Amino acid sequence: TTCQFLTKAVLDNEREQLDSPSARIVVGKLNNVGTGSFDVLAKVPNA
Amino acid sequence: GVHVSYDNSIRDADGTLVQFMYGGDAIDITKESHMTQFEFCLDNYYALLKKYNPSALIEHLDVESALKYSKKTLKYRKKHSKEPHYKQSVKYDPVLAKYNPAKYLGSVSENFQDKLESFLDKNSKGVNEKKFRALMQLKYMRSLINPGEAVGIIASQSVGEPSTQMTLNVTLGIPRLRE
Amino acid sequence: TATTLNTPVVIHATQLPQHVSTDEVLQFLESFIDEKENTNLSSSISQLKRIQRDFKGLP
Amino acid sequence: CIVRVPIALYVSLAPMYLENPLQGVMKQHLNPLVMKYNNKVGGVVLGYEGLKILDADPLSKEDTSEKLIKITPDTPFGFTWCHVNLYVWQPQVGDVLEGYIFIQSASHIGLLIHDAFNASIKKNNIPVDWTFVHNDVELGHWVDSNGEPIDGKLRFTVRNVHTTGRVVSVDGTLIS
Amino acid sequence: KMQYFLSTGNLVSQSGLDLQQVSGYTVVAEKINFYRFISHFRMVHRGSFFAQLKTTT
Amino acid sequence: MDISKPVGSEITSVDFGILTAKEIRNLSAKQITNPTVLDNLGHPVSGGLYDLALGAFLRNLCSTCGLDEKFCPGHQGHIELPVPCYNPLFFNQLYIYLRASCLFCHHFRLKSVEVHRYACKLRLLQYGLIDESYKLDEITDISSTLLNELKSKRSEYVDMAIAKALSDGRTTERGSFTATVNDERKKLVHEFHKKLLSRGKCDNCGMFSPKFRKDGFTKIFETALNEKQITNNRVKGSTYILSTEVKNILDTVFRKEQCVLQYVFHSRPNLSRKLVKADSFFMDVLVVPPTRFRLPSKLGEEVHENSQNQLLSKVLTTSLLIRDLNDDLSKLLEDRRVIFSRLMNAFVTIQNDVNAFIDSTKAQGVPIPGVKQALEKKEGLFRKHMMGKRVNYAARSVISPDPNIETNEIGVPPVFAVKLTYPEPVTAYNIAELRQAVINGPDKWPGATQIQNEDGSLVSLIGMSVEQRKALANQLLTPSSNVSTHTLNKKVYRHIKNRDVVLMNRQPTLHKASMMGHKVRVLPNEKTLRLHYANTGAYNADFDGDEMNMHFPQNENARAEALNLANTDSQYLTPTSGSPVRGLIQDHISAGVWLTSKDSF
Amino acid sequence: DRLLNSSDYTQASVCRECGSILTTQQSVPRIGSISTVCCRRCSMRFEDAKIDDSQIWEDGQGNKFVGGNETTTVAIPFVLKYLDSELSAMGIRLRYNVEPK
Amino acid sequence: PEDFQQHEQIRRKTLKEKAIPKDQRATTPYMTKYERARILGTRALQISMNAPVFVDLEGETDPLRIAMKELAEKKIPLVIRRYLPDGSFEDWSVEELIVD
Amino acid sequence: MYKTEKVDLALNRNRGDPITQHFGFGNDEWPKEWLEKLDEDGLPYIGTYVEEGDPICAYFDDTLNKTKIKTYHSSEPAYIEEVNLIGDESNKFQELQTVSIKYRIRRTPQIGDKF
DNA sequence: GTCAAGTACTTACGCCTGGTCATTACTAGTACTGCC
DNA sequence: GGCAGTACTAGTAAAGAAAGTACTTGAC
RNA sequence: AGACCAGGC
Ligand SMILES: Nc1nc2c(ncn2[C@@H]2O[C@H](COP(=O)(O)CP(=O)(O)OP(=O)(O)O)[C@@H](O)[C@H]2O)c(=O)[nH]1
Ligand SMILES: [Mg+2]
Ligand SMILES: [Zn+2]
Ligand SMILES: [Zn+2]
Ligand SMILES: [Zn+2]
Repeated sequence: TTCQFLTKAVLDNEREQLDSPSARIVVGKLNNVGTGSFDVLAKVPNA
Repeated sequence: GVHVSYDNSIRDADGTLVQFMYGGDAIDITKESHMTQFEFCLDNYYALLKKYNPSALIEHLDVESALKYSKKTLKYRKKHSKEPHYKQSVKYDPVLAKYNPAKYLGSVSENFQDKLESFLDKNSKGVNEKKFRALMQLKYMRSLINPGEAVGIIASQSVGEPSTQMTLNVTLGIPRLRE
Repeated sequence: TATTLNTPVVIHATQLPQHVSTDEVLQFLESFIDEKENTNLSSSISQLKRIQRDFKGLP
Repeated sequence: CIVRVPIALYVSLAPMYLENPLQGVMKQHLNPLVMKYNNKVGGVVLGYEGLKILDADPLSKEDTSEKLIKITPDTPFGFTWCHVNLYVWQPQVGDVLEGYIFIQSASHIGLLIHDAFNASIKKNNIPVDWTFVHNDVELGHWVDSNGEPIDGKLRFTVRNVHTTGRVVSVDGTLIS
Repeated sequence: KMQYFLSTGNLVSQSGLDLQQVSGYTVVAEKINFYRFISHFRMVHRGSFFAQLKTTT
Repeated sequence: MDISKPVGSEITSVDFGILTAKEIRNLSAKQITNPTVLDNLGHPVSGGLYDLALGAFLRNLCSTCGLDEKFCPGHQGHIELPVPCYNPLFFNQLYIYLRASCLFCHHFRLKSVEVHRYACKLRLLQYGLIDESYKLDEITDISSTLLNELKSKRSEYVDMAIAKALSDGRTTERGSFTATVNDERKKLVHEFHKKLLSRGKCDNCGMFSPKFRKDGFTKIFETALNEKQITNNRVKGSTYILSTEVKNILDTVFRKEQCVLQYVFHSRPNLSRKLVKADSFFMDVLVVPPTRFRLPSKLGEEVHENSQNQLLSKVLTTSLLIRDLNDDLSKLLEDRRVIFSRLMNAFVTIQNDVNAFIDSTKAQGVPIPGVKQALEKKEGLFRKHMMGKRVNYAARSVISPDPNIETNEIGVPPVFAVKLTYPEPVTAYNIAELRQAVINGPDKWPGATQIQNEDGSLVSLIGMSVEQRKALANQLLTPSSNVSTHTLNKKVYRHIKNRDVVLMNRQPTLHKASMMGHKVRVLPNEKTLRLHYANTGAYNADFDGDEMNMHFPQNENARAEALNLANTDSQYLTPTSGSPVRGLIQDHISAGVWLTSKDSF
Repeated sequence: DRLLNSSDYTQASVCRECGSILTTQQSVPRIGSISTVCCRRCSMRFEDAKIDDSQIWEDGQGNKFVGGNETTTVAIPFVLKYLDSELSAMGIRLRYNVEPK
Repeated sequence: PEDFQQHEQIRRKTLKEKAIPKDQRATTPYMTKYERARILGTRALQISMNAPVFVDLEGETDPLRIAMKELAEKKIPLVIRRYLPDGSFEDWSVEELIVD
Repeated sequence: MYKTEKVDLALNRNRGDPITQHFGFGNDEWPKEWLEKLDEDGLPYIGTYVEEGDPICAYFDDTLNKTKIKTYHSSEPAYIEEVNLIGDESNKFQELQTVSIKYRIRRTPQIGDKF
C-alpha cells in the first residue's frame, strides 16, 4: 500500500532521518548495519 | 533495521530499543557451539591456549572487578533461591547487565557460571583448576557477538528458511506461524 | 575542468571584509612570493610581481 | 581597493597528500584559485595567508600536529573544513581607479590596472568635446580638452565591472 | 477473426460462452520431439481459472 | 561508479511536502496547452506534450538548456486547469474536513474549547512530551467567562511544559519524534477525526448544516436539510456542489481554525511557520513530467507514444473544451440552460481525467495505468526498480561439479574470464603485470579491454592492432599534461585473474549462506562454473541443470568483504542453530567407510 | 556495489536551498564564458528583480533571469530522479537537504 | 558572515558534545569483524590511489595484500569513529584496537 | 540445431507505393569484403560459414543510392543450409521482397548438457 | 451513545530462458469508369 | 466530349468457486 | 514496455 503510506507521510510533513535500510537504498545512502555502522578517519601528520 | 549497537544492546534503526542484551547473554550462535563442551576443551587445553593466549590479552582488560561481583551474587543466589520468583528481593543485578561483557573478564551468564563450576566440581582432574576457569571466561568473552551484526535478518532467516522444510487437534506447522 | 578536485565544494565567509593599506599588501607580497618558490601557477606569479613592482617600481 | 577576507571552505584531500595535508589543499584548491575572479569572495584572488585545517575530533587542541580527516565511504579521498585568509581585489562602482594606458585604439581606451587587470573605457563614455587624430603610417593618441597627447595614468570612476568571461575587466565612465 | 483466434488464443465474443476462462485456448504444437508432438494431442487442461487458485483439492 | 570521481555532498534527510500551484508556475519550462503530440513529418508541436522546452527529443536540441539527448536531463512543465479539482490522494482526508464543519461560522461543529484541547495535546506530542499530554486533560448553559479561563490555563500549562523540557536537556526545538509518540499521535488524530464526524449541531452557534455525500470520486453532493430542524436555523436572530464551492468553504475553515490544523499536519514542529491552506488538498495545476521520462516505446516502426501522454491528452482536450464552453458565457434563456448543463457535465469529466492520470482505479471507464500504479506492487517501482535492480558486471551459467578446487574457490570459464573486468588504477607496483595485461589485449588471457585515462577519456582495445596496443602500454605510467588532473592515474580495466574475488549466489536466496564470496581459479576448457562439493550443502544445489549467479565486485571496499566478511570459510556454521552446513557429501563419505575400516592395509 | 554503484549510479546536481533533484539545470553561456549549473525554483525573473554581473544567466529560450547558484553534485540512484518525476505529478514535493551548507 | 558564523559555532559545539573523552569510552577494545573488513578495505583504495606506504613491499602487487600486511605491524593511519545510538561517538585508532 | 529467420524487405510501406529496396548490389562504392559470403543476387551461398558480424544478405536502396547489408545478429556461428525465395500472391507480378533462410549449428555435446 | 450488518479494501516464493501478438470501424474523399 | 455511380482509400475517431482489518452506515 | 503461452531449477 505504497500510496497509502505516501499520503499519511505527506499529511504529517514527515521528515525521516534515513535510518532504515529500506530508506537508504531509495536515496542511495550507505546502509547503517554492519560495515556502515561507523566512519573511517584518516590521521594526517601535519597541521 | 535491528542490529547490535556498541552498547551491547540490540535495537532498531531509528533508535528504539528491542532488547537490552542479545538473548540475555550477547554471544554469537556461530561461536557458542563448543562453549559448554568443557571436557572437550579440557582435553584440548594446550592447543586452545595457543589461540586465546591469556597473558597477551590481560593488558587491555580488567580482570579484578567483574570476578568479584560474579561471586557477590552467586553466593547470594546459592544461599537463597529455595523460594519462588515473586518472593526474591534480589538486592543485586545479574552480573552481565552491570559490567561490559566484552571488556571485563569474568562477566558471564548465570548458566555459564553454574555449568562451569558444576563441571568443575562433579569431577576433579598438568592443568589445574584456576588455569581452566580463566580460559573458559576468556573463551566466553571472545565468543561475544560483535557490535553491528545484522540480528533481525539472521533472526528472520532462522525462522523463514526452516519454514520451507515443512514443504519443499491443535493447529500445526506453517498455518500456525501465520497466526 | 571545474571538478571537486579543482574547486572547493562549499565556500562561505567567516567575517565581513575590512580594508587594508599598501603596507599590508607589500608585507603580503614579501611573504607570499617568499612562501611560494622558497606548481604551474607561475602565470599567476608573474602577474603578482607586476603588482609587487607596482608599489615599488615602474613597468 | 584590496580587501581582506577570512573564509570557511569545504575541500577534498587526495591520498598522495596523506603525508602533507597542508600543501595538498594548496596545490588543488588554492593555487588554481589565485589571479582568477571568484563570485563567493567578491573579486580577484591575489593570494592566501595562514591555512588552518579544522580537525575532526573536538578533543585535540589546535597546537597538535596529528589531525584527522573523514574519508568518504565510496572513494578514498578525504573531505575537511579549513580556514584561510584570502587577500582579494574587488573594484566597486563609485570608486576612482588609477588607469595606466596599454592599448590606444580608436574605439576604446583598453588599458591595464596595476599592470595586471584589464579595463575598458568606451568611446561613448568619452565626451564629445575630445578629439582623436588619425594615424596613416602606423593607433595614435586621443586629444582631450587640454589639447595634449594622453600618456599613462588616469584617475577615473567605475561604471561597471564585467567578470563573466576569461579575465576581469572594469568599465569606466568620464562623468563625475 | 478465426486466424486471430488461433494465433492468439483469446476468445472475443459479445455473448461470452458457457466456460470460465477467456484466454489460452490455442497452444503452439512444438515439433521439438515426436514424444512432445504426440503429447499435445492427448493433453487435457482444466482451465486458467484453476491455475491462479491457491487450493489443493 | 568511478572511485576517482568523488562526491562531497550527502543527502541527509528527506521531508515530504505538498507542491503548491505557485511554485510550479515558477519551476516550469513552458506551459503546454494543445492536445496534440506531434504533427506530420515527426516534429514535436510547440506548446504540446512533446516540446523542445521540456527537454531534448529524438535527435533535436532542447530549448531550455540547449543540449542533446545525452546531456539534457529533461525539464518540468505544467498545465493550467481552469477549475480547481480534487487531488485523489487526499480526497478521503478532505471528505472528513468537508464534513465536520459548520457552514455558517466556519468552525468545526465541536465546541471550540474541546477543539482547543487537541490543539494543545498535539503540541506536546510534537516535542518529546508524551507523558505531559495526559496531565493536560486533568484541568477542569456554560458562559464564555470560564471557558476563556480554561483555555488560558491550558495554554500556559503547555508553554510551561515545553520551555522546561527544552531547557532540561530533553527535547530540541526541532522536536523529539520516536515510534511510541507516533503511536500516541496516530491514536489521538484518529480520535480527533472520529469525534469531528460525530456532530449534530455546531457547539459555537447552535444550528444545523446539511449532510454531505460521497458518491465515489469525481462527484460531491450535499443532501436536503429536513423540515423539523430548519426551525433551529430560524431562531438565530441531492444538490451537486461544485469544486470551487468546496474550496471556498475550506478556505474559511482553515483561517478560523488555523491554531489547530498547524499541529494536525505537523509531526515535528513547524519551524518554517508556513500556513496550512485549503489549496493543499486541491490541485489547480498539473505537472507534466520531463519528456525523457515519457519517451515513446520504439519497436522498429511500431511506434506507440507513452501512455502518460495519452492520459494528459484527455486532460488537455477537456480543458480546451471547457474554455469554449466559457466563451458562450460571454455570449449570454433557453440557451442558458443547455450550455450550462453541459458545462456542469464538463466539470465532472475534467476531474475524471485528473483522476485517471493519477490513479487508474479511481476513474470509471483495458484501462491505462496511472501514476499510482507505476509504484505499488511487485512490478511497481520500489520493489521492481529500487529494492532490487538489474546489475552490471555479473554472469550466470549452469554449474558442473569439480574436485581439485580448494573449497573456497569457483572455477570460471574463458568466456567469463574475458568479458568481466576490473578497474585497476596504475601505480609503481602494477606496471609490471599490468603493462603485460594491456599488451595481451581483450582476447588473450590474462588481458585488458579498456584504458581509462586521467581526463575521463575511456580508450577501448577491441579494434586495435597489437603494434598500436604496445604504444599505449608505454604511455600508461606518464605524468599529467594537465594541472587539473595531476592527482589521478590511469585505470586499466584488466581481465579477471587468479587473485580476484567473486560473489556466487543461487536462488531462492533463503538464508544468508546462499550468497557467499569465493576466490577464482580460471579454468581453460568449457563454458560452465565449477563448484566444489562442500559448498553445495549451503547453496542447496544439485547438478541436474542448476545455474547460479556470479557477481563480480568493482572496488576494494567490496573485495575486502567477500574475502573477510562474506567469506565462504567464515560461513561454516549457519546461524540458525549453530550446526555446520559445509562438508563432503556422497562419495567422500562412502570412501571413508572403506578407508577407515579394519581391512584397509 | 550491487544495488547502487554498478546498476544506476549517477552524479546529479542538487540545489542546497531547494533540495530538489529535477529543478536545477544548465545555463546557456555567452561566447568565451563557461557554463554553470543553476536552479529554476529559487530563481527570480530579471524583469521582476530590478545585480552583480554573475548571478544573471539565461535559458535557450532567451528569457534571461537572475537565479540561485546554490547547487552541487550528489551521488544518487537514477531511479530517485524518476521517483520525483512521478511524485511531483501527484503534487508531492520531496525536499533533499544536503549536509554541507 | 555573521549569520554563517552562528551556523558554524552551533555545528562545532554540538559535535563537541558528542565527543566522548578518551578515558570515558566504554565500548569493546576488540576490533570487530566489520571494522577489520573496512580498515583493510579503505586503506586498499588509498594505496591504489598513490598513498604513501609504510611497509616494505615484497613484490606484492595486490593493494589489498598491502593493507593486510600493514595491519600486521600496526602501520595503518586510520581511526574508527564508533557512533552511538544517541549520535555520540568514540574515536579508537587502529593501533589501540587488538585483533581477534 | 536448425534455426530459421525471415528476411522481409517490405516491412515499411503499404498499398502500391513503389519498391524502394531491391536485392542485389548497386553501383555505389561498396567494399569487396563481402563477396566471400554473398552471391551476385545479394543472397548468401549455400553452405557458407557465418558468425556474428558477417552479412546475411545484401540489398540496394533507391532513396539513398547505397547497398546496405543485413548482418547475422547471433553470437553463435552457423552454417547456411537453404535459402528460399518467397513470391507474393498478386495479379501484378512483383520483384521479390521476402527471403527465408535456414541456419544449422553444430551442437557437439559440451559439458553441462543435460542427459 | 452503543452495537451491530454489510461493505470495501489489501495481500498472496525467488530467479532464469524461449516463442507470438499487437485497433477497428467508418467516413468522407479523390479517382476510376460507365454512360449518353 | 463531360456527367454521376461505385469501389476504393487513406483518413482520423472509439475500444464465473481464496483470506484478513478498516469503514461508514444503521437499527434502535 | 505489456498480454498470453511454453518451460528450467
Ligand atoms: N523457491 C522455489 N524453489 C524451487 C522451485 N522449484 C524448484 N526449486 C528448487 O529446486 C530444487 C528442486 O528439487 P526437486 O523438485 O527436484 C525434489 P528432488 O527429490 O528431485 O531433489 P533431489 O533429491 O535433489 O533430486 C529444490 O531444491 C528447490 O529448492 C520453486 O518453484 N520455487
Ligand atoms: Mg537442481
Ligand atoms: Zn534542456
Ligand atoms: Zn457554526
Ligand atoms: Zn533553489
